[PDB]
Amino acid sequence: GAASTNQLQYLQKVVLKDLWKHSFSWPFQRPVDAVKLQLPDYYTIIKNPMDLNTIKKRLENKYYAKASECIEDFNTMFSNCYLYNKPGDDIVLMAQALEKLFMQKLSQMPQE
Ligand SMILES: CC[C@@H]1C(=O)N(C)c2cnc(Nc3ccc(C(=O)N[C@H]4CC[C@H](N5CCN(CC6CC6)CC5)CC4)cc3OC)nc2N1C(C)C
Ligand SMILES: [Cl-]
Repeated sequence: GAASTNQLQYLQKVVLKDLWKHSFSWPFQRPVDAVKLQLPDYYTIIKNPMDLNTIKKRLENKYYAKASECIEDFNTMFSNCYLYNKPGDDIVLMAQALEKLFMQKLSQMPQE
């Protein structure tokens, strides 16, 4: 159908799916469980938490009106990781590799 429809479909069927399949996706597949991970300060520091499963559900639920809103959530997920953690941390390296894949898939976003 319309370009906007193809774009949101692309984000769900290709971008989200390929990120999930990537070996470094596992920390981003669920919301941070602060009790489990022993991180009382996580939701003190991160006020706009985001994860791939939340994105998945929103795409399934037709929550986003346009592709840009979904891309915002992906970017928020990466930004959260960069903000909370420190340079050189393994989690940051992982996020950077995942983000690179994200950018590559974005570069092929249909416009017609
Ligand atoms: C949230 C910040 C950042 C981030 O930005 N995102 C997005 C993120 C997302 N997801 C994860 N995943 C996990 C990270 C870690 C674990 C783990 O087992 N951690 C264990 C560390 C040792 C703890 N000890 C404490 C005292 N011990 C002693 C016993 C005798 C009392 C026994 C148990 C138990 C918990 C599991 C994960 O998933 C299952 N990490 C993330 N990070 C990491 C840098 C923490
Ligand atoms: Cl794994």
